[PDB]
Amino acid sequence: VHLTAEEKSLVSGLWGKVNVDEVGGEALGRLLIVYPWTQRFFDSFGDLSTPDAVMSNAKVKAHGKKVLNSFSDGLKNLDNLKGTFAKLSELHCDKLHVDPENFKLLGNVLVCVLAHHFGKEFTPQVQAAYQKVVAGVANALAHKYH
Amino acid sequence: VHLTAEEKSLVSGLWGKVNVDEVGGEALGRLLIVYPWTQRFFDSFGDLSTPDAVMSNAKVKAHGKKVLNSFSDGLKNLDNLKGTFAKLSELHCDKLHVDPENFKLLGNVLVCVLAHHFGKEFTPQVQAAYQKVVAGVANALAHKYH
Amino acid sequence: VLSPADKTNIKSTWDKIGGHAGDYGGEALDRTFQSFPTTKTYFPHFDLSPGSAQVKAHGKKVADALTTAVAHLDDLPGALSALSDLHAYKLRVDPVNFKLLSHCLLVTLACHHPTEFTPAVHASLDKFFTAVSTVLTSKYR
Amino acid sequence: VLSPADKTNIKSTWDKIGGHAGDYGGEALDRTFQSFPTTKTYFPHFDLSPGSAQVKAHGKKVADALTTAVAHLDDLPGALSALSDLHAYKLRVDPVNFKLLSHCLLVTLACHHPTEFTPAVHASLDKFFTAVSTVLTSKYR
Ligand code: HEM
Ligand code: HEM
Ligand code: HEM
Ligand code: HEM
Repeated sequence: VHLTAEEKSLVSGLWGKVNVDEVGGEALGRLLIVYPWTQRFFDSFGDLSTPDAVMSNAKVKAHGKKVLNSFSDGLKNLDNLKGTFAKLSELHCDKLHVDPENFKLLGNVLVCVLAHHFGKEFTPQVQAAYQKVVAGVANALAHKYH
Repeated sequence: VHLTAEEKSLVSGLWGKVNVDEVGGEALGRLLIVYPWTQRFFDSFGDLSTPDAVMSNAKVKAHGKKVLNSFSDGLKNLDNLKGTFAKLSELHCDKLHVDPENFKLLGNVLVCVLAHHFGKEFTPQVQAAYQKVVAGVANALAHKYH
Repeated sequence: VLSPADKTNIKSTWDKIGGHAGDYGGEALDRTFQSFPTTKTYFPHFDLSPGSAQVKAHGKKVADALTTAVAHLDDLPGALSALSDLHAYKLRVDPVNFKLLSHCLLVTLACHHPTEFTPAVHASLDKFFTAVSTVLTSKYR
Repeated sequence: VLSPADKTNIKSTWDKIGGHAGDYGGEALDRTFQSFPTTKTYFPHFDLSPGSAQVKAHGKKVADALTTAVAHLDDLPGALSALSDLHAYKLRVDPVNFKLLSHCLLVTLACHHPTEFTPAVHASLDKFFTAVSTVLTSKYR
C-alpha cells in the first residue's frame, strides 16, 4: 500500500461524503446478486432469492454498515492495514473459510457503488487511489493465508 | 508459510532426488504449452510455436535451470522467503510486469512435474507440503505489488 | 448463459448510452491504465497520457466492437471471431486483463448513468462483459 | 474449444486408466482436502479422514460423471446439466474450487501414468477439466 500524499487527499476527501448507513448495504447486496455463490456464507440472513429480497433484507443492511465501519478504520490506519485487520483476517480464514478472491470482488463492487453515487467526481484519478486501498484491505484480510 | 517439522522433512527429503538440470526446463516448457499467453514474455527465446519446438529449445532448458536454482535457494531460506525473493520480486513486477496469477500457475505445473517424476512417492502428504512452499514463493515474488 | 431478461437489460442500457459509447470506450481505457498499470504494457506504441488522441481513437474502436456484440447476443462467437484470433494468437493477452477492463467499463457506465445502474442491470452487464471476454480468450482453451 | 487431437488425447488416456478411475477419484479428493483445506467446508457430513469409506465412495461418483463426459465430448452441457443445477443452485460452490480439484485430478493422473503424461496430453486434459468446470458453473454466468 503506498498512497502518495495527493492520493491520500483524494481518498479522504471523497470518504467524508460517504453515507456509511447506505453504501455498506448496497455493496453487500450487489455482491450477493452479481456473484451468487457468496450467498452460501449468509444462510442465516433469511430470504436472499431475488434482487428485491436481498435489497430489502434488514440483516444485509445491518451487516453492511459493519463492513463499512471496518473500512473506515483501515482508512485511518492506512500504513498498518495488516495489524488493523489481523483479527478479522483470522475470522474470515479460520472460522469462515472464505476464499480470498472474494475479498477482491467485494472491493471491486464497493468501487462500483462509489462511482454510482459520485458520478463524475469519481474521476479516473480518484478511482486509481481507491483501487490501491481496496487491494490493500483484501491483502491484509488474506494475510492469515500467507 | 508454516511447514511443521514433518513437512520440512518431506519437502527436503524429496528435493534431494530432484534432477535440477531436467525439472526446471520441463516445468517452464509445460507452462509455455499449457498456458499460451505466457509465451509473450519469452519472445527472445526463439521458436516456441510447437510443443516439440518448446521442448527442444535450448534457452528454455537453460532458463529453467536458473528458475529451479532460485527455488532451491527459497527452500534453504524457508523462514525468510520474502527477503530471499525481494530482488526477483522487483524484477518480475517492475521490469517484467508479469501478473502474479502466473506465479501460481508455474508453481502448480512444477507440482505436476514432480508428481510425474516421483509417481507413488509423491503422496497426498508430500503434495500438501509442496503446495505450501509453492504458494509461499508465489507470494514472496508478488510482494512488490502489495 | 444470457437469459431474455439479461439481453433486455443489455439492449436497453446500450440504447441509453447511445451516441456516447465511443467516449465511454476511451474513458474506460483511461481508468484501466491508471488503476492497473500492468495493462499499459500492451500499448508501447501509444501516447498513454489522459487526453491522448491515440487512446480516444482506440476507445471508439473498442466501443464499436461491443455495439456489434449487442446486435448479435445470440452469436457472439461468430460476430467476434476475428477479434478472438487477434487477441489470442497475435497479441497473446493474459486473460486476467479482460477482468480489469471489464471492471472499468462497469465503473464508467455507473459514473454516467447512475439511474439505470440498478443491481439487476449491474448483474446483466457483468454477464455481458464476461461473455465477451470468454469469446476473446476462447483460443486458449 | 476441444479439437480432434484433444478429444483423441482424452479418450486414449481414459482408456488407459480404465478400471482404476474410481480409485483415482477418491485419491484426487484426498489430495484436494489435504492441499486446500478450504474445500473440506463443503463436506461437513463426511468423515474426511484419509482412507474414509465416504470419501472413497464419493470419488467413485465423481469418476463416473467424468467417464460419462468422456463419452459425450460433443455435448457436455447436455450430459452434465443435472450436475450443473446441483453445484450452482443447491450447493453454491465457489468457482475457485473447481480449479483446485482439477489440479489434483491432473496430479493423480501424473502419479499413476507418467509415460502417457506428455506435455500434449497434459494440455488436453487441462482443457478437458476446464471444460467440465465451466459447464458445472454455467448457471452463475
Ligand atoms: C474485503 C472486505 C471485507 C471486510 C472489511 C469484512 C468485514 C467484516 C466485519 C466487520 C465482520 C464482523 C461481523 C461480526 O461482528 O461478526 C465480518 C463478518 C463476516 N464476514 Fe466479512 N468482510 C469482508 C469480506 C467478506 C466476504 C467477501 C465474505 C464472504 C462472501 C464475508 C463473510 C463474512 C461472514 C459470513 C461474516 C459473519 C456475519 C454474521 O454472522 O453476521 N466477508 N466481515
Ligand atoms: C515460481 C515463480 C518464478 C520464479 C521462482 C522465477 C525465477 C526467476 C529467476 C531466477 C529469474 C532470473 C534469472 C537470472 O538469474 O538471470 C527469472 C527471470 C525471468 N522470469 Fe521468472 N520466475 C518465476 C515466474 C515467472 C513467470 C510466471 C514468468 C512469466 C510468465 C516469468 C518470466 C521471467 C522472465 C521473462 C525473466 C527474465 C528474462 C530473460 O532472462 O531474458 N518468471 N525468473
Ligand atoms: C471487451 C474486450 C475487448 C474488446 C471488445 C477489444 C477490442 C479490440 C478491437 C476492436 C481492436 C481494434 C483492432 C483494429 O485496429 O481494428 C483491438 C486491438 C487491440 N486490443 Fe483489444 N479489446 C478488448 C480487450 C483487450 C484487452 C484486455 C487488452 C489488453 C490490455 C487488449 C489489447 C489490445 C491491443 C494491444 C490491440 C492493438 C491496438 C492497436 O495497436 O491499435 N484488448 N481490441
Ligand atoms: C469436475 C468437477 C466435479 C464433478 C465431475 C463433480 C461431480 C459430482 C457428482 C457426480 C456428485 C454426486 C451427486 C450426488 O450423488 O449427490 C457431486 C456431488 C457434490 N459435489 Fe461435486 N463435482 C465436481 C466438483 C465439485 C467441487 C469443486 C466441489 C466443492 C469443493 C464439489 C462438491 C460436491 C458436494 C458438496 C456434493 C454433494 C456430495 C454428497 O452429499 O454426497 N463438487 N459432485
